Amino acid sequence: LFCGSMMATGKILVAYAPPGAQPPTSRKEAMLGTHVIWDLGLQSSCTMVVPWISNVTYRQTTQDSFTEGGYISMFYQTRIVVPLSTPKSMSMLGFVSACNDFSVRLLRDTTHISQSA
Amino acid sequence: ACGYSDRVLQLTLGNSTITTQEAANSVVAYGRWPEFIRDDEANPVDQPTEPDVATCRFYTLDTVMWGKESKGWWWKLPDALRDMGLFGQNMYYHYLGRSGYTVHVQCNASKFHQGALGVFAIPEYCLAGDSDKQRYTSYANANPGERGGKFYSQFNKDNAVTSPKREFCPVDYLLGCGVLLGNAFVYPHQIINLRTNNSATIVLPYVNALAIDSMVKHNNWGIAILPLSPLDFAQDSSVEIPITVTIAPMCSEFNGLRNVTAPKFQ
Amino acid sequence: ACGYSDRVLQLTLGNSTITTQEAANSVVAYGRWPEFIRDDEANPVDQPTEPDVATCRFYTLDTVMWGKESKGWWWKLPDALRDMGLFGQNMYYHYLGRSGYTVHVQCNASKFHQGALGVFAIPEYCLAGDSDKQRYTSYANANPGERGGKFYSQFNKDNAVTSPKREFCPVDYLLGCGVLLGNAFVYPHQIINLRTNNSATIVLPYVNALAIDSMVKHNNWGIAILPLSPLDFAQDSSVEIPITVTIAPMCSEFNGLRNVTAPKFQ
Amino acid sequence: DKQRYTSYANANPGERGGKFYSQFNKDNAVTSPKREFCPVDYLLGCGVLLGNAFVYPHQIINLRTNNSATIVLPYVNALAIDSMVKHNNWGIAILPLSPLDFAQDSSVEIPITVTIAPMCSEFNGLRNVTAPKFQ
Amino acid sequence: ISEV
Amino acid sequence: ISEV
Amino acid sequence: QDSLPDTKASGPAHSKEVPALTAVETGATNPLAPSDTVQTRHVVQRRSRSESTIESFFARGACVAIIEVDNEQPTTRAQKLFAMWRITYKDTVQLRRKLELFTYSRFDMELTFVVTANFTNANNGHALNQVYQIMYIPPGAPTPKSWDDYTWQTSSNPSIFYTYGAAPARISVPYVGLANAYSHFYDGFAKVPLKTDANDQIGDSLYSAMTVDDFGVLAVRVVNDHNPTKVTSKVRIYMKPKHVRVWCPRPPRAVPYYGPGVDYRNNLDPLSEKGLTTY
Amino acid sequence: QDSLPDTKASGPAHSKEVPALTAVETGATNPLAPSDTVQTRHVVQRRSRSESTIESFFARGACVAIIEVDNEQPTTRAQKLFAMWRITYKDTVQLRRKLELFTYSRFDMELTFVVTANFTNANNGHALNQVYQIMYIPPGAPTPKSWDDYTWQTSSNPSIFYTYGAAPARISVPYVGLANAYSHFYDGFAKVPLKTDANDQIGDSLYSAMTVDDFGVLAVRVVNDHNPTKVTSKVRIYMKPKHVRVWCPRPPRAVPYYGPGVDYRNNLDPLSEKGLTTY
Amino acid sequence: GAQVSSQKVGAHENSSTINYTTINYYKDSASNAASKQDYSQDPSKFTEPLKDVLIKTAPALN
Amino acid sequence: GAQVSSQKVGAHENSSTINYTTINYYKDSASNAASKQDYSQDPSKFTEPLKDVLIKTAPALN
Ligand SMILES: CCOC(=O)c1ccc(OCCCC2CCN(c3ccc(C)nn3)CC2)cc1
Ligand SMILES: CCOC(=O)c1ccc(OCCCC2CCN(c3ccc(C)nn3)CC2)cc1
Ligand SMILES: *C(=O)CCCCCCCCCCCCC
Ligand SMILES: *C(=O)CCCCCCCCCCCCC
Repeated sequence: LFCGSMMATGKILVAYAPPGAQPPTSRKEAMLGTHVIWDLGLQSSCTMVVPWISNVTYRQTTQDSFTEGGYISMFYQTRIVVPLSTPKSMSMLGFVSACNDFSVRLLRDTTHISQSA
Repeated sequence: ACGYSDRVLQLTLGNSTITTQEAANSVVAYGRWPEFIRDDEANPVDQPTEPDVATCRFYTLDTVMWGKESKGWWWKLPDALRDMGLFGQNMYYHYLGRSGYTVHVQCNASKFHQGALGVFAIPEYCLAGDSDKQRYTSYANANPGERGGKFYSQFNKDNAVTSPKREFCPVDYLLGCGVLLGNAFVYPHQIINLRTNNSATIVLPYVNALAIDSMVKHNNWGIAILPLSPLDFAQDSSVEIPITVTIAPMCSEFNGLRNVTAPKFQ
Repeated sequence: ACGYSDRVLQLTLGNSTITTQEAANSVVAYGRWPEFIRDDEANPVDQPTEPDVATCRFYTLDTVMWGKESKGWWWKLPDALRDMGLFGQNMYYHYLGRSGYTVHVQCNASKFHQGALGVFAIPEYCLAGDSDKQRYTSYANANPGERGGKFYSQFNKDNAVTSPKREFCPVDYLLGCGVLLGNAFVYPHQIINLRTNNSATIVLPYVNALAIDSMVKHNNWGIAILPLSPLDFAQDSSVEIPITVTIAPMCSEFNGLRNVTAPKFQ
Repeated sequence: DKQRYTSYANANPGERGGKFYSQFNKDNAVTSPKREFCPVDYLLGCGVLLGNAFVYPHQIINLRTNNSATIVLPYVNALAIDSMVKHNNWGIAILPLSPLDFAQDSSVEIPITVTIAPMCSEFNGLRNVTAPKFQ
Repeated sequence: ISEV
Repeated sequence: ISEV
Repeated sequence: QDSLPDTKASGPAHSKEVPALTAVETGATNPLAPSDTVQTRHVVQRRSRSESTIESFFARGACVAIIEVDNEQPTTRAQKLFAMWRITYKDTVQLRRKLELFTYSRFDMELTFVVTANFTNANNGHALNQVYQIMYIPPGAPTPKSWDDYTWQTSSNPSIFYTYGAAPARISVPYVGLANAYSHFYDGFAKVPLKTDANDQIGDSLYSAMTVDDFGVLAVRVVNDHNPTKVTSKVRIYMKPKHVRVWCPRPPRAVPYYGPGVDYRNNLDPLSEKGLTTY
Repeated sequence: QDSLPDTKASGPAHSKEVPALTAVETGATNPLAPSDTVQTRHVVQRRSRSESTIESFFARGACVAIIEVDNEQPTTRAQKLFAMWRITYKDTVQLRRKLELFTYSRFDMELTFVVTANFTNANNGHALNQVYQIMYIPPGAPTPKSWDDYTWQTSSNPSIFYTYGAAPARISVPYVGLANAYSHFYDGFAKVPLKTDANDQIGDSLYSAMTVDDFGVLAVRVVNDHNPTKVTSKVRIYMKPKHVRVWCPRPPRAVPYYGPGVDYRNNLDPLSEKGLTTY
Repeated sequence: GAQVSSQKVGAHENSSTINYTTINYYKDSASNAASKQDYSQDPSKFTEPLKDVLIKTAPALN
Repeated sequence: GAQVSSQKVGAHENSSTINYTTINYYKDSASNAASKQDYSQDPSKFTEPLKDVLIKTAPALN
């Protein structure tokens, strides 16, 4: 979500690289993977789908190189352009959710809560 | 056909009409329109009071100002409307009351202004408090009425053990209740992003574990408004624009009539 | 119906998607969509390589900056894409290759910015050179790759007879090839006028005297971008905005496989 | 002494291939370990006996009988597709079941040439190129 | 029985 | 039952 | 069949339909599938959401309480010859957080009791096998004052008589709520302060608290008369919500619990440090 | 019927068909029967291969682990008040070799737990019967630091509560692999070293190893509070692969195992001495 | 009063549809085990609570 | 839901076809015992993996 002023324009590239190569440090490398060139305008928000591309049928929820998922990166395709009397710096908000093919298995306890003695 | 749009709406309830030329569609919480208690779900046996147009209409609360330092605002329902005309009278003359709501949040600015408000409708919005003392927030403090309450960037524990303030201390990134704000989006909501829209419109059903309840003892819905992205304009480091909240009770019905409830708010 | 528009487009090829909210429709060069070599037009008898999604996708070249002094930019195809991923590998491992292209030129600015870019797709864009010496531009110089070449406001003859630069000297009002720019409009084209649109989208068929050819020896299409009207903003006499060129090969097929071509580019 | 320690660069000889040994010489230099395979021939380089390797798909080039061997291989794995850079699916092992011999010349030498074709090759998950460090 |  |  | 939707084969696109662009301000999540923004093949999808059904998510016995009870000589100072526990899922954190992903719930409950015991001191002879009484005391019923007073007669209250060493005791309880659903959260009070009140203590209630006793207590005792030697016992209660239904989703608890209400006190900093452009 | 083929009556032969001669270079085993090279009578064959079916070959409970746990006073030095075991068939050799006659497998698993205990010292009084908790901790879940910390609340992890002296505990587990089959062998790595890496430790993996935790651990503790006197207990885990399917046959392990991989170290000499012409 | 249903067979022996039998022994439904055969539903009330729900290929704001 | 099959009778009493009955008590197929009635197959994929499989009375090499 682009939370800038309406007079502000811009083009952004958001991307996804499936695992196995050097994590993208430049737009040039990022371009070669799955990507969306977002154009700022009346439709405030842009969605990039990270397609299920995996060797294993199910990945682990824990960190693990054998079941790793790849890299997400964002770059300026052109740049943010504003007119005069307009704020030249602004916030971008981001959201994540699962597509209808998403599924999970083997119920476990979360590391995200605990109680002391 | 003709020229109809998502952005342009008219809402009319009772003798009140709202127009908006810059909306971002509208939300119906949980996919449920407000409805009356059906006979097969009824519990108090007494013939209900249904005040209709006199209570189911648009009451505008006092305006708040959004500035660069604003951490957030919150309201509870029915509490915010407790003094609003005949709705308030019906609420206090009856042991029981149920009501749905149309919530309309208003904030306009300019093509050169910037910022984004998250508007959330939370069922049972239990807030955290002041102290070491658990579940100690007083009734008068839990209930700000029309005035509403505010959010804070951090938790300052009410230290004076001798004469405790007994207030809520709602920290913004914890949604004032120990969870993270980013996940508040699972609640019925809209966003007022100034480049995109003037307002938010959320229709709320009556949500509770019971078909009807004491409106004076219990709030059903909480309206939380937070700056997801801070207000900004040109270079003026002290910008300020108004936010106005307007609410309408819907399908309001009351049971258990007797003398009026006069709560001590001091 | 619903709300569809000339201005809002989505282009998807392989694992790449482009969105544009401010387009001026799109051009299909000569009314012809890219297609594969049909059996009744075929010439090399060997089963072709058709890499499909791995090569027919959106490769973004290095961005150029448009400023008040910019005279123009030019690119050649396939040359600009010679190092682009698997397309480049296929191009150099095969004696023969044919491919069509979707060309997407990007340049956004603001309601208060001004200027107009002419974007032209030229079949066989033969350019003029440096010298007294006719047809002398060297291969390495005729082929800038992704980098592209530039235009000039006037012809400066490469004077050093002893060690000739062997470069092109493309004068802008002569379209770098001895004709007048105003007539370049007979070529497939679009205009990016900043008050009207962010981008240009031109779909190109394979155009040549042959059904297929050496991609390393011969460029089929030339992309020439010139400031028809100069960049301008408010009063800031040194404005600069980016122009980004993104290109996708379409219906790519290759013949004559063997060891890789390694051209000397020094 | 170190279990499961063979380095990636050593596990992967590329076109060059690897070799077998008549006996196990333990890499002794603890300070700077070679991290290589030590495949002993009669143990099929993996702790089993060579004579039972015949349960694997195979052919024999017996010089009096034939010039060559031709084995067609399916994709075999626990998954329909996988990382080719991380995991090898098939291993080709060539061993002298019976030693080379000619007339009386105690130093005979003849060439063995291996030619391989990929079949029904398909790829998924495109992005920038993998450049493995092979040094 | 109720076979479902 | 399922007698096999 | 409960398998998920098959992925559809999707090709190139040059059109006026733009699924990739949207407006989150509306309040809606953009319903996109991979085929909307990339070229996809056909996948016959066999995966299923069977283990994430509400029943499956809660279908497990969670430790909600450790009740300690002693069997020893009745002396004349504060002892543990019997113990009482207010029934709640809130003395423990793990199940509490799972249930609290939801505002309202409905379910039957399975209680399973694991009972362990041991000898306190080096030696005073031994102990014959113990039988434990777990009596449920509903709000209103007479509570025990002594380990063997008349209340333990249990003529109408439900009691379990557990024999040590036997398979862990188990019972099932119906949906017993006063409302049509259990409220995991109550933004309200049990009393309202009124202007006409004498002291202002009269109308004072705990915020978010409903009834005083809410569900009652479990009273535990060792029915055996004391040996010379003391035996300490612990009753571990495991509860499982079965035939579950839940309403209105809530954000998960992000910081440590501070008692029965939503209050927080410390470790309000759940998020690690990570550089914006660091994978 | 599953009986083998009957032997056919076969007589003398003087012909151009030569079944006795072949060429093993082709890669094939010569399909001969006794009737192809000798005169045979008719035998109505009743024997069957019923006990060598894959299911039958693996249908037996094999000891894969001995987990030792103590119940005693919590002192302040490294104790065994609880223990953890990485689930694998590889800490033992017997079942490992049987499964390793195959490259890939698929099966459900039956775990049966035999629990024995005894007194450590001459005498400090005695112990009341113990209850053991065996908690499965899937990769990712919080691991226990102490014998009675919150992790043992087991609200979502599966736990068994075993009572000493009861019939040996038993559970069944589904096919839980991330792939369509369990790989008994993996000629590969979990990471690739890349030219662009900072240290070369970053891309380093163990050869033949897949995931770090692979299947998780079983955490074992005695739920009982400690007696004065110490009790040592051992949990013996027996696993049985049921509803088995196997792919790609492999030669049996001929020399002793050296850890989780195919590595060998010593006793590389499996074959006895025997004279070429000695029966 | 026996109840018969089909198991969803994950790993299969080298041996089709397999069944299991259930009988309730108690009068109170609370005493019953869990069926675990449960119906799924639309995320819509959560993912798209709009008055005028719009189609994904069209502009969200019109 | 009772399942009935014939036992392969090895030693016979001085007393025909004998049966046994099976009932699955659990919803998860993993919980089930082993049927042990298993189908056998051709060694061919192992013993004769040839492109042109030849008949045993003919020359292996032709
Ligand atoms: C906010 C607190 O927790 C809950 O919301 C909550 C917690 C538990 C729950 O179960 C209902 C509690 C009352 C039950 C619990 C135990 N009961 C019995 C009955 C008999 C015996 C012998 N033992 N236990 C019968 C009544 C229902 C709701
Ligand atoms: C290479 C290692 O060994 C294996 O390949 C291998 C070994 C074992 C095997 O079983 C799966 C292992 C995970 C199972 C094992 C034990 N499980 C449980 C679950 C609950 C309880 C109480 N106790 N045990 C559930 C998960 C599957 C594969
Ligand atoms: C329906 O259930 C009729 C068929 C009954 C078959 C025999 C059931 C045996 C178990 C009966 C349990 C009775 C519990 C009081
Ligand atoms: C099919 O099984 C119908 C016939 C059932 C005969 C009685 C079965 C008695 C055992 C029932 C076990 C129920 C397990 C929950």
